[PDB]
Amino acid sequence: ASQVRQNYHEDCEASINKQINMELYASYVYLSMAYYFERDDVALPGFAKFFKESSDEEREHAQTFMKYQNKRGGRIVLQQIAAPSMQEWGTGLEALQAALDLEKQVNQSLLELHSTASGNNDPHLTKLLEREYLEEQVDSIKKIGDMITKLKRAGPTGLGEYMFDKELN
Amino acid sequence: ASQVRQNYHEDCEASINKQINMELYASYVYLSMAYYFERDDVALPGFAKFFKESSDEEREHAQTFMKYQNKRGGRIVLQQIAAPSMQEWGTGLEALQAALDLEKQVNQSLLELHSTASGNNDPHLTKLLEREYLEEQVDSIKKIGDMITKLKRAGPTGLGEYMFDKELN
Amino acid sequence: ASQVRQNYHEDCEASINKQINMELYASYVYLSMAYYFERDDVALPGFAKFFKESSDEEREHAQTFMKYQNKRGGRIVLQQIAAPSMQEWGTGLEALQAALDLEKQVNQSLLELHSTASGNNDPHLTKLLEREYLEEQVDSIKKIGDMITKLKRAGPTGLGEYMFDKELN
Amino acid sequence: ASQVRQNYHEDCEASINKQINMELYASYVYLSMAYYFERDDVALPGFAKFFKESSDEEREHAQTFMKYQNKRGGRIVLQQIAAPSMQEWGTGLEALQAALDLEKQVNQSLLELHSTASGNNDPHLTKLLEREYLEEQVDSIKKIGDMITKLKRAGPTGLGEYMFDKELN
Ligand SMILES: [Fe+3]
Ligand SMILES: [Fe+3]
Ligand SMILES: [Fe+3]
Ligand SMILES: [Fe+3]
Repeated sequence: ASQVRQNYHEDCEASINKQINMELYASYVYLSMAYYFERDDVALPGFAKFFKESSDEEREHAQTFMKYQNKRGGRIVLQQIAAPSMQEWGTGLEALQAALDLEKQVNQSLLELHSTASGNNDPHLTKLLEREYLEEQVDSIKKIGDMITKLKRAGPTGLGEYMFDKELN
Repeated sequence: ASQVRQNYHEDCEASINKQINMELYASYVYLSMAYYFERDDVALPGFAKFFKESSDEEREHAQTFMKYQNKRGGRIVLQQIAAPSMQEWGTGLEALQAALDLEKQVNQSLLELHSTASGNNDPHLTKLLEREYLEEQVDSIKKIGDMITKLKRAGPTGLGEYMFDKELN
Repeated sequence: ASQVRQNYHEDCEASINKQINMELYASYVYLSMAYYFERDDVALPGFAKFFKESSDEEREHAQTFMKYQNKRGGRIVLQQIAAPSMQEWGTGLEALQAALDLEKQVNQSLLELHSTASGNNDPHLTKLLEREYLEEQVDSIKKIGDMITKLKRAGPTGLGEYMFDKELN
Repeated sequence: ASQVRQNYHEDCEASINKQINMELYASYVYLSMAYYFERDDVALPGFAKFFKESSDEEREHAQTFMKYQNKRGGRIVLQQIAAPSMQEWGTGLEALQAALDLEKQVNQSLLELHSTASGNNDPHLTKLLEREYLEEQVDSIKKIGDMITKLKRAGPTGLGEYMFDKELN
């Protein structure tokens, strides 16, 4: 075992590896969305910028978990990163609806990992999740839900989607 | 009585205590509205900000009356602040209509207070009302009237509401 | 349910509405004290400034709970804010003893809310309480206890009260 | 009549000349106190500075009434300024009690002048009194009442008087 390992359960080590892959998959989804919105027949640069930033942050989130794995003396095991569920994301509202679902899928995973850490009496790990993940996840879900409501108000299609796009830019 | 009290009628003292409560009530109503417009299914950030600011101003007007009561040798007697009439305020137009009616209700009470002070020959209090309250009240009522007209022109629902809310940001 | 709600128990939602009202009530108690100490026959501006700041802090804490209700998809329910039963606060020491009792009362309710959140496996809400509420509450209680001891040493009536008040300003 | 006189009643003109003399008399009373508190066997420099400033303020108020007489086309009639009957002012508290009595005496006369102006339908003169005289007068009376209460708390003789004086400097 690692010279640094102390009070680090192998179930928590395994779940951290699962989370690393999930964060990376989410980064891939938002990368796909970002360049979809730069197609010459889509051309929503506000949405595109929103999802590039989203993609960048998910990748930083994955790296924080990799760095965390090493800090506790666990071993990073990287798996294939699945292809995004879609190539083409449709309207702005549909991409936001997919992003809301993905964020809540990641949040449930984060909450399950917290329950695993709690049951294994790992307060260093529960503190990591509460500090660096569960807070941003809740604010992220709130922000996308707000944006869906505003987009439905503005449009959601036609002139409204055009005017809404200018606010994410 | 007070070592300071001079030409201060007990009817004026009591009406000041009523006005303190009314200002605090108005502040509470506007706080309710402000966080209503931050609901994920409402998401009107300009309306939210407008009513937050209105709430703060009302609490400041209440505090000016409390300071005033002490200046004149009267005794502040605080009363229960009633729950806001609504928990949910509907559209941005419906909230503005509620606000206009509230602003005209407060204005009527302030004018009755001015009548009471004038009838008790208290020019220090009539001056207070004219400088610190009556002016802002008329400006506030004209502003909300302007807003109701603009929002009816833009919308008042859908894209016009989305666009008008940007102007309160 | 709210499009954003996830892992948010109805008991925690109800408890947060309860807590908003108690922070607003505390705000009102400190507002009462603040202007009591500006009476011409009391004239303790340091105490007045201390309790004014306490009033603002409690109102900010109430609003953070309202923001929190909205973040999680709960619905804010605002209720009447009762007036303090005894607004004749007495000496600075008696007001400080009342403040300490109130701070501990709020602290007990916050711990009960922590226990409800914990029992419902809500680490997002326990994180909020530890960071935004329980830390300040222990610091507040310690600060007021210090003040009570310092004022009993100085005074707590006459010249000692006069001098202690000046170190509060 | 004066080429500028318009809507200026002779009773208001006479009352303003009366008021100039009373502000000048008040100035003289505070000048007496100011140098009384610089006696080597009194030695209260904070009180001395307070009453010196009060003396200057009263003289400025007298001169604003003289300017006002000229603005309206009335004719300034200056009369003898009586000396204070008792220039042995006693403790700081006794001087403060004398100041409060004087401030209220001046306030009553100003309200009588407001009533004369109002009865003669002179809104220019009621505007002058509310803005330039009645506001400062209530603020002065409140400030002195506060001071009396603070000095009674601190002292009002011995070390408390010594310390209160230093907070006045
Ligand atoms: Fe994440
Ligand atoms: Fe107001
Ligand atoms: Fe609090
Ligand atoms: Fe004067």
